[PDB]
Amino acid sequence: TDNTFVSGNCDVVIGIVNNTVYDPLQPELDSFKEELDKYFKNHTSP
Amino acid sequence: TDNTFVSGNCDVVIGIVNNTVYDPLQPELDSFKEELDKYFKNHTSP
Amino acid sequence: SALLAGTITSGWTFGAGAALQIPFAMQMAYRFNGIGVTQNVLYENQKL
Ligand SMILES: *[C@@H]1O[C@H](CO)[C@@H](O[C@@H]2O[C@H](CO)[C@@H](O[C@H]3O[C@H](CO)[C@@H](O)[C@H](O)[C@@H]3O)[C@H](O)[C@H]2NC(C)=O)[C@H](O)[C@H]1NC(C)=O
Ligand SMILES: *[C@@H]1O[C@H](CO)[C@@H](O[C@@H]2O[C@H](CO)[C@@H](O[C@H]3O[C@H](CO)[C@@H](O)[C@H](O)[C@@H]3O)[C@H](O)[C@H]2NC(C)=O)[C@H](O)[C@H]1NC(C)=O
Ligand SMILES: *[C@@H]1O[C@H](CO)[C@@H](O)[C@H](O)[C@H]1NC(C)=O
Ligand SMILES: *[C@@H]1O[C@H](CO)[C@@H](O)[C@H](O)[C@H]1NC(C)=O
Ligand SMILES: *[C@@H]1O[C@H](CO)[C@@H](O)[C@H](O)[C@H]1NC(C)=O
Repeated sequence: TDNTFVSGNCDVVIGIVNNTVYDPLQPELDSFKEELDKYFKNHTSP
Repeated sequence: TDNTFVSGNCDVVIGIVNNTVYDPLQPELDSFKEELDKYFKNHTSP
Repeated sequence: SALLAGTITSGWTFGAGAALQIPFAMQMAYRFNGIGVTQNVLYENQKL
């Protein structure tokens, strides 16, 4: 997403292809979710 | 904020108006707040 | 007069086709942006 911009759905671009597009925001929120889970799990033990 | 840069404050620009600027980080984190707060709620249960 | 009046009211747009109106200060912003001094630097100094 830092390299690319968007317009419309794929029904219009002739010769378009499918590939997964990486969001460099996402694993930074996934890691912050695994950090978060740890806080949730530890908060069970006391 | 992905379309726009920032510089200075709303005194200097002749003819500047008022309008919201939408940040795609924000509801990407607000859905992370409601994902979080429901894990706070269920952890109160056991 | 037509070249000058076209310019001050429409910028380069009459050179391509029909004239498109644009506020001058803003236009000058596109100019500044063309020589790479980012358009804020005009509006932040418009009086000067
Ligand atoms: C890239 O992904 C596209 C969407 O995931 C995919 O388009 C989908 O292709 C399938 C298989 O051809 C279609 O499956 C349906 O085909 C017709 C209706 O179109 C039905 O008779 C069938 O029973 C079946 O349900 C999908 O409809 C179609 N989706 C869309 C939105 O068009 C592309 O094929 C993928 N391309 C590559 C190169 O991987
Ligand atoms: C565009 O939105 C701005 C933010 O809402 C708005 O600024 C606000 O304007 C009012 C009226 O001028 C100010 O009201 C205060 O004015 C003085 C203090 O400066 C006090 O005597 C009053 O009791 C009152 O508290 C706001 O404080 C001011 N806020 C900010 C952050 O600037 C603009 O007026 C809006 N302009 C247009 C064109 O709609
Ligand atoms: C490209 O050319 C081949 C024939 O060599 C054809 O099968 C294919 O469908 C063409 N692709 C597009 C996007 O038109
Ligand atoms: C668990 O939480 C307590 C505070 O309640 C803290 O002292 C401790 O270091 C935490 N341990 C882990 C592994 O998160
Ligand atoms: C809450 O956590 C328990 C495990 O302690 C699980 O069984 C349950 O499905 C969870 N419910 C929600 C709404 O997360």
